[PDB]
Amino acid sequence: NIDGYFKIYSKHTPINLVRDLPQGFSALEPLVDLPIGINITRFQTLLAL
Amino acid sequence: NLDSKVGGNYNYLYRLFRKSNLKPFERDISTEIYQAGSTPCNGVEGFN
Repeated sequence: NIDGYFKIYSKHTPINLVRDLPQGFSALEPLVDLPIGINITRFQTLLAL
Repeated sequence: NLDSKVGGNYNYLYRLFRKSNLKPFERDISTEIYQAGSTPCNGVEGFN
């Protein structure tokens, strides 16, 4: 959350293990940028029950 | 003169003062009443 914006970077990669993040290297290319004009102090994710 | 009428334009509003200085390109939409004193304000002419 800078200069009244919201920059999103994304990257998709398949995985073959069920434990944790792999021992690899991957960059996060920009995907979209859209403006928010209010300061943000807290957040929470959403899950499909 | 375009934005002037004999009746007057009192719709235009400004904040005389705030709790803290505004950051550039920041918009404040809250109409909170400043708690100058420890006592609650409740929108009355009480303690400051």
